[PDB]
Amino acid sequence: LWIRPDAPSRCTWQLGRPASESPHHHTAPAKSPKILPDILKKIGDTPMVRINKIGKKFGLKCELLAKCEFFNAGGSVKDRISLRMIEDAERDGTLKPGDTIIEPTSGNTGIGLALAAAVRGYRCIIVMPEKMSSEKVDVLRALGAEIVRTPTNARFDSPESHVGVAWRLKNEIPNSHILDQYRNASNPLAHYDTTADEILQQCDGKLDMLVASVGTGGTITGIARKLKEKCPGCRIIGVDPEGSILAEPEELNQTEQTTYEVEGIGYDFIPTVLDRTVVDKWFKSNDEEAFTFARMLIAQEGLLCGGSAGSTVAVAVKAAQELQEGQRCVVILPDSVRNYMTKFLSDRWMLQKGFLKEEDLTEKKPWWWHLRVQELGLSAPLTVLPTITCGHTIEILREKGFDQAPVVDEAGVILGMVTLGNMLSSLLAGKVQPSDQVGKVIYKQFKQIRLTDTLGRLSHILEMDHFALVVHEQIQYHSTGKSSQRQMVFGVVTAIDLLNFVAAQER
Amino acid sequence: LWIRPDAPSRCTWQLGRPASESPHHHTAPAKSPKILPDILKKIGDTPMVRINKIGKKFGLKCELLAKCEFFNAGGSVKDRISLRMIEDAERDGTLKPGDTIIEPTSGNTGIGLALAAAVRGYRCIIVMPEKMSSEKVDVLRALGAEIVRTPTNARFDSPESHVGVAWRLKNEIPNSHILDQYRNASNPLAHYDTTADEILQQCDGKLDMLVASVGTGGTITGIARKLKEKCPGCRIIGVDPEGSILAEPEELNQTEQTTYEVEGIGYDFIPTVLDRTVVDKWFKSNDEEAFTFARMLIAQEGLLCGGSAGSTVAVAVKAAQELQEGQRCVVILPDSVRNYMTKFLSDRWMLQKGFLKEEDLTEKKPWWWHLRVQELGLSAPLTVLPTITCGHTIEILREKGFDQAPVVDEAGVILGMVTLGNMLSSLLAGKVQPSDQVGKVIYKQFKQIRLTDTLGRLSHILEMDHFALVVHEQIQYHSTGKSSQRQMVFGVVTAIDLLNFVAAQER
Amino acid sequence: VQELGLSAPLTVLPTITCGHTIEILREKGFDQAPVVDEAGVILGMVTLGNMLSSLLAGKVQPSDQVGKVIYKQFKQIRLTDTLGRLSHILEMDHFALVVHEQIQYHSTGKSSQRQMVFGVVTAIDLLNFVAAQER
Ligand code: HEM
Ligand code: HEM
Repeated sequence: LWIRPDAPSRCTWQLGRPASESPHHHTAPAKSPKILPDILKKIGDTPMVRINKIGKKFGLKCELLAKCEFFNAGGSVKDRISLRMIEDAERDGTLKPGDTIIEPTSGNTGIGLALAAAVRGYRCIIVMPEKMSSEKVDVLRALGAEIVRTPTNARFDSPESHVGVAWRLKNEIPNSHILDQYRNASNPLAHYDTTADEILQQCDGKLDMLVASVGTGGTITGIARKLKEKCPGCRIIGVDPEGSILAEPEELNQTEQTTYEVEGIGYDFIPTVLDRTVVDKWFKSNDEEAFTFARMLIAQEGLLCGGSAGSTVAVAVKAAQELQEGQRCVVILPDSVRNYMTKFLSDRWMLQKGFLKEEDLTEKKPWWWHLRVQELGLSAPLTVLPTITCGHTIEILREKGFDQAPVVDEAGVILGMVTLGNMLSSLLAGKVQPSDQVGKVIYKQFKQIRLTDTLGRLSHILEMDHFALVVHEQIQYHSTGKSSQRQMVFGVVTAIDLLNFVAAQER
Repeated sequence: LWIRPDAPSRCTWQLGRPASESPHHHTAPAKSPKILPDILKKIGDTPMVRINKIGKKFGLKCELLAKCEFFNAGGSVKDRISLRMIEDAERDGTLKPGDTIIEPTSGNTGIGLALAAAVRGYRCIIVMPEKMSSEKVDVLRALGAEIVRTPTNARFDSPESHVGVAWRLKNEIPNSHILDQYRNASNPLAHYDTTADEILQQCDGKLDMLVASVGTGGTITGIARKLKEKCPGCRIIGVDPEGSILAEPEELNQTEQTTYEVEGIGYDFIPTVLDRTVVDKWFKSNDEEAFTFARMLIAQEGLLCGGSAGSTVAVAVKAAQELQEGQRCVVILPDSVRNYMTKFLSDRWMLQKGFLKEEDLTEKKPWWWHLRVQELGLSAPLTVLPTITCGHTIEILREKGFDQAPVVDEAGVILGMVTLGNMLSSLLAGKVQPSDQVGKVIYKQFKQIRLTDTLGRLSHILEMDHFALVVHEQIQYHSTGKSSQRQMVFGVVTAIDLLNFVAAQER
Repeated sequence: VQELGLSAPLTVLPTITCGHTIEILREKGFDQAPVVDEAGVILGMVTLGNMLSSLLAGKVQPSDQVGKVIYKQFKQIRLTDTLGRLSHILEMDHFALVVHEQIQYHSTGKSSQRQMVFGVVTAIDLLNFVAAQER
């Protein structure tokens, strides 16, 4: 009954066969009109950007180009196959309006299918593994699609693998269809018809090597078939995270870990679509290099690309050592950074997973990084109760030369801070009467810091708040059964003060 | 010393003067090369996408078009002005390579300038209000630009306002510059040269209205001036959140709530560049309608646009009531959803801020939404210790006629679950010998639910973790001084079971 | 019976003193909790009002173990059971305990069994639920 995604390929295609033999309905690239009826037409025509600093930093003689595929409507390279599959299913008459579309996907195809369904009125149900980032979950909830999850490490053929769950859902809900991104020939055909033509028509029909990451296999197979038909000189390479078994020869695969952090690439089975015969070499990519290269891309070229692009460029910097001056290398950057905001893009998560060690984070920072906050000339002699009137603060502050003072209640609980200039400006604008209490103008937000913490911690705090209050806390005991506690402000500090201290010490 | 951003516009332009009199250097649009030398060339030529459902939902007779400006390199409509400002500063010789740029901005221009500096090699410092989302902070930190925050409720001319802290930092650090997105003539000129010529050329100049939220004021000034010079018949409509003083006549600004949730529009001072003589009408727009319309856009059209897009469509659905069939309207959607992933896109945050009300949420849900999970046929007759061997489980589950069983240690702490078919697949794959323990193949993650919760809570849980275990707690006491607690897995519920129950009840 | 408002958040050992139950039930808002041994065997029920009445009568002392006041006998029911079966059970005994049964295997040769209590129900609760549904 159930048809597996691991079935051997049944296509009769082989290199050199004339295009007339195709039983598939090829579509020539469509000319996007001046105004396009639906957002779905903004798929394709993506730009190719030459990398400038990664090439030199790692001894690349050749010109290195990146096919930025993450500027599509849904922000992924999985927006071509979704649209193409929907188009083919509608043209073949299988899909009627109002039907239910179930798709087992690693998120990226899910967003594309949900977008297409929302535009065209279909109901969409998405099944994706557990490890997918929560940003995809949020975007799918917003797009109105219904989500179902499956365990991280369930084997592909198990009753509760994402493919299996999708199958049983399709066999349970009435009038539903699984487009089956793994087996549907429209998947590789989408790239073979649109992506390959654009790649060859931008670089103008010549290129030495192509580097690509392999998930469902359409990305690489669809491009490679057209390239070998039209430009055989290209060396097709594939990337695959350490843990998945796509790569050949089997020796490359020998490792035990099965769960890897990079999302969207690598599988525990060989997809039906993937045509490994048109792949001339393979490399295995770990996670540390993938995330480091993603961060390096973001920070040195402005390409807001995800981790899979990091793996792609990390493999490219190795494979492309073979090339020489005048040669051209291409990388496919699948998806946008949007889906990884809480992941590697965040330093906290990187340290938590250990992909970046503390020495790597600290060794490059300026000289003053390890100085304690104690080294600053912090001082705040006076504090004002929140009930004091505006004019009282104006006179009391300008009489003593100060222009800002912490606000603390009699109990010692800090409420915020007040700046003389702000009160003066408000009075000039009439937003507060001189008799009005400071509670109306006090800044109610700030961050609390301690003496022992380094200036690096202070700088990482000031990126979130303006006023950092150096404070202290004292526990006051009575009998070991009756106790009390109190705290107090030392002196305000801001980016201005820290920068002035750095300038003074360094000069 | 300090030049205020509210200084009156010294420009001599008035509607009708020939452009040849302009003292500014105009740059005509041109076709970028087939491969972009660097990412920044992928700015402009963004698509105009027709709006289908939102227009009819409120009975708008006219055809409604949108200018999706969130496909720029930085994902915003503030990558045009950043590039233009950098280009003009370089052309006039003010900025030398290696100089430091400091810019007070509402994030979006911050991201654009940080990207430009990262690509072209400048040290960049961004000053932004404290209230802006941490998504922009993360994207900036990844790009390497330093960040400084300011209190949200500080008056524009106070010492610690962003436009003030920027000035103080500029006076402090040597060889530093402020491009001043507020005063600089490049800001409006960018849109006047690129955006307007794109708009009036895409739709062939036959448009009747335009809507564009107002921040710095360039967005509307630069487009309205060119539209009136080319096609004065088109009305120009601004927008502004309640609590800002940009709208005229003054009576529209009469409201008392200062802070507002929408990010990046509306200011407590009139920007020098904001040419209010070319704004034919004004509206206000609170936060509730802004976010509601943003969510409606995402769900019903697929335009992954941010809050300001909602604040603009909420006004366009009012103003466009005056048009009739045949006429055309244009809206300007500033930024992408990428900046608000944890904000309005999150239902929890919307409910917390009160923009969503439980009635509007539940009234859309199906009938079974409010039923208790207690109504399901949940059950869990057996369980196993983690030490049991794989073969023992394989035989015992088939003996008892089940397929999955909770795994709980003797102390009652639940470890996870395990399923028959997954063990069979593991045995076939050799990952476990029959003598091996189930600790290898257990699904080590799940979410805990209680009998009282409604099926809506269960459906929200199932979007994150596959297995929802219906646990129960009994606290066992001995003398009111010694206490003990334990829990057990009454039943296991998954999306499949929920759908089965729904179908059975419905049929 | 799975559709009733059954519940039983906490329970006590029979060895707990009468005063301890007296204080705990009012402390946490309950009036009757199951009495269960350390191994999980259900002995019976105890009620706050009955403890108070017996203390007033002088038949027990606050230091006395609740084992004296427990309602040592009852009948047992399961979720699948219909309300009709619950009514038939209540015709013979006051307390009907909704309980659970589980088997915790170790090697498919070695096995152990344990049980716990869902909640309590009486004619009062049954009639209250009937009225609440009828209205
Ligand atoms: C150019 C001449 C081609 C011929 C003669 C050919 C032949 C066929 C035929 C007859 C089938 C149907 C098999 C079935 O229904 O069981 C098929 C399916 C398929 N074709 Fe082609 N094809 C051609 C081009 C292509 C191209 C260009 C691609 C991709 C770039 C492609 C990928 C596929 C895939 C993935 C399937 C589905 C295999 C499966 O479902 O197991 N084919 N092909
Ligand atoms: C006939 C065409 C124009 C003329 C004669 C003209 C004239 C001028 C002059 C003389 C200045 C310098 C003012 C000063 O230094 O104080 C100026 C600045 C400026 N112009 Fe124009 N301009 C023209 C077109 C435009 C256009 C097309 C735009 C925008 C789309 C524009 C917006 C501005 C702005 C924002 C400033 C800066 C004002 C300030 O910073 O205070 N002008 N213009």
